[PDB]
Amino acid sequence: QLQPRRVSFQSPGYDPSRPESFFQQSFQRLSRLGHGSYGEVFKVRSKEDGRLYAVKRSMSPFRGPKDRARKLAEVGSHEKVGQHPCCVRLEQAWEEGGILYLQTELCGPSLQQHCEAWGASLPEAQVWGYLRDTLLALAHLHSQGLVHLDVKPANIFLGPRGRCKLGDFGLLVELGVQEGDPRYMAPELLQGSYGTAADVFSLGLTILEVACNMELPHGGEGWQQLRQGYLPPEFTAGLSSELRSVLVMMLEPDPKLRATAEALLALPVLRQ
Ligand SMILES: Cc1ccc(O)cc1-n1c(N)c(C(N)=O)c2nc3ccccc3nc21
Repeated sequence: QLQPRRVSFQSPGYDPSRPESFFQQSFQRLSRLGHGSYGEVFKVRSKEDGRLYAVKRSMSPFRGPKDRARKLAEVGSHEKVGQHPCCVRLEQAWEEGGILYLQTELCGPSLQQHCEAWGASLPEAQVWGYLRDTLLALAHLHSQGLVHLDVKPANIFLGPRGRCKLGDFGLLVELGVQEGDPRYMAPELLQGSYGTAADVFSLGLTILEVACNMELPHGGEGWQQLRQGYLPPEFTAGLSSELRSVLVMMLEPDPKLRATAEALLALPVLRQ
C-alpha cells in the first residue's frame, strides 16, 4: 500500500497501519505559516521529539516524472548548500501519496512579513545586519558554484537577536533553469548568461526595497531605471553615503564589473 519514503541525495507515534498519513500522525499542526500554488507551510511540533520545526508540503500529487524530479530537486539543492548559520537547515524530507514534505528548522517571519508589520523603512542598523547575514549566505553558496536565483524578502527568514537566514532553494542551480521573480532579476538574465553575480544584484534590490520601503516594478520603464546604474532619487534620499555606495556596487548593470559577495563582505562598512 501507500507509505512514506525518505528523500535524500521510522518514527514512534506512527504505525504503518491506520489511514492517517505520516505527517498527520507524527506531527502536531500548531499553525499555518503560508499557503499557495506550491502547497502549504505549517509551524508544527513533532510527536517524535517534541521540538519545533517548519514543514512544507506540496499542494497536489505528482503530475508525472518531470514534476516529481523538479520538486525533489529542492532537497538536492538543500543538501549541496550544507549546514550554515545563515542558511535555513533541512532536517529531513520524505514523500507519500505523491506529496513531497520538507522539514526544516523553525525560523521567524520572512523579511517580507517583518517589513509589512512595521510598514516603513527598516532602521539602517537592522538593514546592515540583514545585508551582512545574506551576503554571508550568498558567499557560502557562491563558493561552491551555486546560484540561488530567487533572493527576495519572502525567501529571507529572521532569526533570534536580529539575525536572518536565506531559504527556499527550489530555484538553486549548479553551474557547469527556472523562472524567477522579475522584480529582483539581474539585467543580464534577460539575455541568458547565468552566474553568481545575479544573486548580488537581486540582494541589492531586496535591500533597496526594505531600506526604502519601495515597491519594486515588475516591468516597464521603472524596471529599466533600476538597472541603468542609478537609484531613484525619491526613495533613496534617506540612505547614508555608505549604504548608497554599497547598493550602487550591488546594482552594477554589468555582471563582469559587479562586486562579488566575498568582495562586499571585505569592505570597511561591513564589519562583523
Ligand atoms: C518549510 C521550509 C522549507 C524549505 C525552506 O527553504 C524554507 C522553509 N520555511 C521555513 N523554514 C519557514 C519558517 N518560518 O521557519 C517558512 N515560512 C514560510 C512562509 C510562507 C511561505 C513559505 C515559507 N517557507 C518556510
